[PDB]
Amino acid sequence: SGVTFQSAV
Amino acid sequence: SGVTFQSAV
Amino acid sequence: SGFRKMAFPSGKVEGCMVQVTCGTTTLNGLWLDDVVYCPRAVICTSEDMLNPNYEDLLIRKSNHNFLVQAGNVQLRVIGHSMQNCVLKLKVDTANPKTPKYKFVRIQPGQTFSVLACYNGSPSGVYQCAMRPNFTIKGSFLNGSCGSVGFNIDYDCVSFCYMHHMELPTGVHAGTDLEGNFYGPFVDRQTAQAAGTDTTITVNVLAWLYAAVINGDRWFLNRFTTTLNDFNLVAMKYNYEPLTQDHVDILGPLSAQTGIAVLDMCASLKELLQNGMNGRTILGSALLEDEFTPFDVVRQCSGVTFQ
Amino acid sequence: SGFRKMAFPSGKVEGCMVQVTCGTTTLNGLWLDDVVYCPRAVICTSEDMLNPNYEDLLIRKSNHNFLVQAGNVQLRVIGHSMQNCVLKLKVDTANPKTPKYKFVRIQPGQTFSVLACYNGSPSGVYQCAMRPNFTIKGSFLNGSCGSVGFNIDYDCVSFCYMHHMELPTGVHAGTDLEGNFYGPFVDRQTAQAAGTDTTITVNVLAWLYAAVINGDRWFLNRFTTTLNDFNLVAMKYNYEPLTQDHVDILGPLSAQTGIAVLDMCASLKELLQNGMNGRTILGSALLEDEFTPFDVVRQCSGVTFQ
Repeated sequence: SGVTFQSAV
Repeated sequence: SGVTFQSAV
Repeated sequence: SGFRKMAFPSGKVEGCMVQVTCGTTTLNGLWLDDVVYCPRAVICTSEDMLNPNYEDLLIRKSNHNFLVQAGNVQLRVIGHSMQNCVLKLKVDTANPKTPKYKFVRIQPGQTFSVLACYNGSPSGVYQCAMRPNFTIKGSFLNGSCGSVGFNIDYDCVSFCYMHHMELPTGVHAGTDLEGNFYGPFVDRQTAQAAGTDTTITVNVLAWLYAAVINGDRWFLNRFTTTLNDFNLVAMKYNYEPLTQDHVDILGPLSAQTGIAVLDMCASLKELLQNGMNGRTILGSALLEDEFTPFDVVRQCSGVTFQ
Repeated sequence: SGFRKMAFPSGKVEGCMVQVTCGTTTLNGLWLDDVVYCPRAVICTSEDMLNPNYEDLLIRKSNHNFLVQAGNVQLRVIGHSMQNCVLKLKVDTANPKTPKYKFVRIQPGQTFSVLACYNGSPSGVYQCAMRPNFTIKGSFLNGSCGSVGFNIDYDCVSFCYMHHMELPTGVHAGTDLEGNFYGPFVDRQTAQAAGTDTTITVNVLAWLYAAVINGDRWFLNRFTTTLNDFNLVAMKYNYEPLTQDHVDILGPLSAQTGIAVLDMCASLKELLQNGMNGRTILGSALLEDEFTPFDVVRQCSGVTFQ
């Protein structure tokens, strides 16, 4: 995959 | 055994 | 992603821990409003513990026999009374850090966080479960007496455990915050031993659901089981019977993953019958029973990794 | 007695957590004195992440583009700057709850506590280790960006980890508190993957010593090994080489238990070669590598159960 940044909307 | 109470001196 | 044994943030409880001393005995207390709660064994010498009569021992004490230290400040005790196996010391100062709180007596199989403390100073935080035999598998040393277990829900601390003693198998026994022991144990130096324990079936099922949410399905199968047939196997492996109420409690996890509860039961039956054969689940080579269905929901994403 | 994965009490860090918002992106920050520290990715839309030039993105922002919320209070940002992959927002108010603190960059194999937080609100506390491949096996969901890892020593908080992202295997990567990633990772949406990991040998040895202190000896043997011969076996099982410095670090545990380090190495070699054959150690069916020698000393009694 890619990566997952874990900010919020 | 018995039991161990766990206060401090 | 990830799944860890996770405790509640302990700050609301850290601000409540104090040290209580009576004579040569020191332990921890819990300071809420103007009352300090601690094990009544603080009034005993080690010789008193062989056959204490606590009403007789306590009538011999006065308020000034109790020293309560909160950080760098002595609190003056202005009343005392005994409630079951806890002592309540009224002090002249209300704790300005008192959180919103309740006292709750929990059922076996429920989990909680423990703030291990020595001489009123918090040392560490860990998660544990009330076992079916009403012990906890904690980590406590001398001086830990008076440390508390708790859950937190929307900034309200529900205290559920106060630590009293260690049994010969190295497991731990204690009371609710109203001083009633969990299990048959007493605060006396006498032969007591943990009864045979069992595995908390509904929690193992919850943790299998956590494994699926986190993207793992290796242990699933195409089978189902009836509740009755599952419990026949559970009894053989020293697992607690699964009730219809437990089935209902697992509803939300079942709905999130699309795995019927009885289908997860067929998976667990297969795991009990065959073992793991070198595989792991959520990083463990044993079936884990110290996460409740609510713990899984609280920690896992609400979106399953499909 | 007992041995648990134990975190540090999290209250000193809870009082520092805030929420930072820039545009449509929200994450956690750490408020110490009059500065808020957060991942610089707060300034990025998800489209910016494909090939961001952060210096270019940040020069386009002003102080008032940053919203910092601490509980029920808005903090006004009065300066900003970028340090590696962290943003430093100077605010008009010093955090009255700032603990004594340091920032530390840790070595692989060291452990720390993580305070998982969402929207500036702490959710849970757990213990983990920096893996040899510079990932951590955490438990983080969307919104967890900005959560910190720390150790506490005599009321001084050493912060060592700020969370940034999740890799495809579900493990986690982030930075020290000066914004330098652990490992080769970058804060960009691009192919990155954890390198092959290894087991932290000195920590497994420490945990075998914890098992002995707590009264268990089943896995011991009458053999010894040379350091060189042990490392030949370690390499075969994907364990890190044990150095003479690691041997020295295990001195205190060796002295408390009377088991020479090289003798514990002979025990571990036998465990690697034969497995556990249905037995457990400290309640685990796998060899545990997330306790350092210092963790064991801090948690275990100083008196061995002989």
